[PDB]
Amino acid sequence: DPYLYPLDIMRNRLNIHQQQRLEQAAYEMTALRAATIELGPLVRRLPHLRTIHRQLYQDIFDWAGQLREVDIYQGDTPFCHFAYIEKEGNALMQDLEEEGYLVGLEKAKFVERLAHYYCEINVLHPFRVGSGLAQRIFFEQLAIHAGYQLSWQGIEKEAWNQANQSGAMGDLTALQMIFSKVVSEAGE
Amino acid sequence: KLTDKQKSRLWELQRNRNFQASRRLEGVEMPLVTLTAAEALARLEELRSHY
Ligand SMILES: [Cl-]
Ligand SMILES: [Cl-]
Ligand SMILES: [Cl-]
Repeated sequence: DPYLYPLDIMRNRLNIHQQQRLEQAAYEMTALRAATIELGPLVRRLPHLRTIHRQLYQDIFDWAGQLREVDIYQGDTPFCHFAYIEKEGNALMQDLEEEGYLVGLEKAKFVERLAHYYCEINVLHPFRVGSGLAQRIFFEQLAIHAGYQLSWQGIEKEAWNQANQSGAMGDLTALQMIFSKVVSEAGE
Repeated sequence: KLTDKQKSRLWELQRNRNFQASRRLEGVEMPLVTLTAAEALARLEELRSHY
């Protein structure tokens, strides 16, 4: 992996040489950075998603904000091939833009479109570390611009990952069910 | 929360709660950050010094 030092450990800006200590420093520093992220714009394409990631990881990795350059698996299931991320990401953002960023939608339709876009970006997995985190911030902000709000509270991780996987295989039922709960009216 | 100032206030009220819960979806339990953005920046500067 080109992200590793020529060991067990990802190259990083904090000169940490123990993987577990790097993990912990990232958990702490990303959480403080997330406390500084602003809402951002209504019009949000791939560069805005990259900006979220840059913001989160700027203390940890030189490559914060940059697209992933290697292939990654969750088990035996690959995420988007790295050389295709920019093409697929841009196309997906273009579909989102043509739907006006999901603005003006009744709740059932918002939930349905949100599950779809969440599922597509999840498979894209545009960053080497923290893709999930950056994606969810992107959609939390999007929801507020669209008159809704997201809460991830009380969603089980196993259910979450299974829903995303089923969705990527062509059945969004489980992910839409999760989003029906995650989504409420903005300010409610 | 239709106005830009209302949307921003909502975002500020929820962003930290959301990041905590978001990280939990990755299987990691972290305490809630309650710092303001300016306090978080000052604390980041201390943490960079610490490494
Ligand atoms: Cl170390
Ligand atoms: Cl991380
Ligand atoms: Cl953008």
